[PDB]
Amino acid sequence: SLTTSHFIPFPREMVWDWHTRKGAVARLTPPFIPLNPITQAERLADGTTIFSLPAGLKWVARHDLSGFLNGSRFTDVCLTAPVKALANWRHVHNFVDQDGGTLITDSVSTRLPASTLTGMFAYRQTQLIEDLKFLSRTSTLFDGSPLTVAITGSRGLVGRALTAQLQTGGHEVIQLVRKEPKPGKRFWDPLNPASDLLDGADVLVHLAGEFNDSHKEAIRESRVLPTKFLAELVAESTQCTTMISASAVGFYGHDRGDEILTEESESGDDFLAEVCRDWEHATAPASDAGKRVAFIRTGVALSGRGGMLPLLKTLFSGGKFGDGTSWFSWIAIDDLTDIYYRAIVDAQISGPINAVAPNPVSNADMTKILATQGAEELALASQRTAPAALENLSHTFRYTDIGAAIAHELGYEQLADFAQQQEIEANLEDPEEVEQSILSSILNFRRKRNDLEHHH
Repeated sequence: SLTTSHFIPFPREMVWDWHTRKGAVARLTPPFIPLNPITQAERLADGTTIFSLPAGLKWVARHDLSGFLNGSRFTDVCLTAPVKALANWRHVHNFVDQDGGTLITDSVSTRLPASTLTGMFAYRQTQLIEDLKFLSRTSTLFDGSPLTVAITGSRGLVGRALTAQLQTGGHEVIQLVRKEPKPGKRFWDPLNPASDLLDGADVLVHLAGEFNDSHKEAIRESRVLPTKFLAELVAESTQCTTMISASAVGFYGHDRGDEILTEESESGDDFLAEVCRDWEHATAPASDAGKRVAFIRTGVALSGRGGMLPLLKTLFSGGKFGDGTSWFSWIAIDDLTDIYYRAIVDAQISGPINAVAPNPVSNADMTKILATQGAEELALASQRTAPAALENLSHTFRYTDIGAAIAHELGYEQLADFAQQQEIEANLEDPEEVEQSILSSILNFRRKRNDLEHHH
């Protein structure tokens, strides 16, 4: 079906290690395919992983012992066919040393045409490399010892991605959940949190939550009071050093025209701004007790699997809103979790942080780009936000341009092997055949690299 290789500029021991951790499967699952891992296979050698599919269906993936070599290879297999496309699936993941880094070869046996798998693999490759680079940059910011991080909203869009990232980084997550707690998780009653809710945690990340003054009480009860009660627990804890609390660019108001909004800019003048001021001020007990507090004023998070992006993408099955001059304050979901992750470990981060890409765009421009349930009214907001505080810290963003963020999230990226990509833009394999395909793919990579070396 498809064999293709990509180089990762990190030691094979580190790269392999990353794949063995909780969260790794979630990180590499493409957001633009309605598949989501609901369980964690203990080990790469054997053991099964359950994926949710649409319409209550499920995919049961299994690691194949016969396709395992410690530190070099693991293999995913499916024996049952929830859908024809996802059946008779055999995915070999091969890792070799390559100039001090790692050369990964993926070989999937399946009747799906290679053209069907290009997007999936481009995502797996970019996501892996960006994740490892992020961890590497971040290692410069702290001692690198694992932390324990309590998280609310750990099941939501951002929380689930952040949780998986922390776990692949070797940190421990204590999920504070509002219902159906699993072992090792803790029940969180927002209006009456347990005295011992934060025990064992070094950091609290408060993400829980999803504009007329008619909503005031409802918001006070869901956002403001729970935030305060958590802040008090942070205050009371000797081990909890830090509260990273979700906020929103809505702090600046829904509409500031062409004014460039920085963490220095005043709060807005509408009810949205008031809600956000109160939401942030509810953390006061934590900072009063001398703990580190930051407010992650988030733009609109762009994700292939939820939130506004898929809704927008659909509204082109619409058109520019009014002037088209409304400023769309956006951030790629991976950049948002990077910012949370950094805030957790980097003591330089405190106070308000604009978690937005460096480049906000006009409604008119967003409209063009999307061609080349609340979504329809996004253009009613206009927030020309700048991530000034992050830029001042020399933060690296994965996606500075919205076109590049969208390509990543909706699956329009190219295979690392550009030539192969180009060729595909023009049958199952048995084990013996698979070995040959893999060896050949490795040889191809090396022949090209050697040629490149000679050309300088």
